[PDB]
Amino acid sequence: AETEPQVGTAQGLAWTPVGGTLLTIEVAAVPGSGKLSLTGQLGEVMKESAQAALTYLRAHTQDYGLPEDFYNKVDLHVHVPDGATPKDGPSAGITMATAIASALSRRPARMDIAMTGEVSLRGKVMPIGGVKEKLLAAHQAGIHKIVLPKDNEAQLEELPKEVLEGLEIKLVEDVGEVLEYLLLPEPTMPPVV
Amino acid sequence: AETEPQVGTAQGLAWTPVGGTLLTIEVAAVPGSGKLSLTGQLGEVMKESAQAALTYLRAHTQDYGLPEDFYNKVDLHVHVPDGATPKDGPSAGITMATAIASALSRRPARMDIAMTGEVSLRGKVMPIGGVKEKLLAAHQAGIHKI
Repeated sequence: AETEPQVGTAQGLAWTPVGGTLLTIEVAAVPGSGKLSLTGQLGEVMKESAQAALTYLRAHTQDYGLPEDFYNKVDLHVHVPDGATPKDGPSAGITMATAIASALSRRPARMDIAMTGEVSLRGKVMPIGGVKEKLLAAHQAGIHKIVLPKDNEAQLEELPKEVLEGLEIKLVEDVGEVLEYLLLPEPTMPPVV
Repeated sequence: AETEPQVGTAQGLAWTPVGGTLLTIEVAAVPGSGKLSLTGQLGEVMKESAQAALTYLRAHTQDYGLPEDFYNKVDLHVHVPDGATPKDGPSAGITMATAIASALSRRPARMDIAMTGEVSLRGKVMPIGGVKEKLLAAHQAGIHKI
């Protein structure tokens, strides 16, 4: 795991058949015409998950301190390292929302909280599959604060208790809970516009 | 190894299942209104590496003397000779950043220094593979600073 709060960078959990792992989404909000380049070898499901999260943020601009016309002025670029790693799936729905909001809002995203979860269009955090292996890989790297869907509450009764005595699980249902649990309430950099 | 510092050119290291092989990255910065043509039969990952390096340089224009607006004033063009070598993998990413910044800054890059390395979007240099054959082929062409 990384250690420090970064700006427009979100820590997230992945899943394989060889054991789950971490993956960070880092995005950039550079000035431009307004489009959405989605590099880092992503499947179309994760691209649509990105467009859904971005559509939710376009529908709420006065809540989270975002600039207003970031749809025809800000040329977003979503990059999921590393290359040559086919990565896709709707599971990184909350991660991309936090990353995009931290980048557009100039407020950092504290990297010592792993997260997961699928975002709707109304802002309705939906359940996922495979919570256990994501949690174990989160605990290996030394992270001790989790974000998870409220619907994922029956999935937690298969971990060891020695794992469960460390990990303090948050169980959210909507987006604004995560967006106020992962942001420092302070802008740092000058904005894009 | 070309001796003189070239403008818009970066010596690079790639490897095939023959052994190591030098690559140069010629880059032209010709006027237009903001495009990105990636010729020379590049793979997809290598194009994405070029896009990542340009996004990093768009984020950090004041650091290197890059122009004040070049997302919509300059059509860049990145050629990787020769034209019958299919090339892929994310290994060359910091050579693309070197070539693009030298072309956009007009400061000639050194050609007596080989390089390799994958690039992030924050700017981190992430580790790559095949160091052995790349440094052997950098030596046999008479390059001594890696």
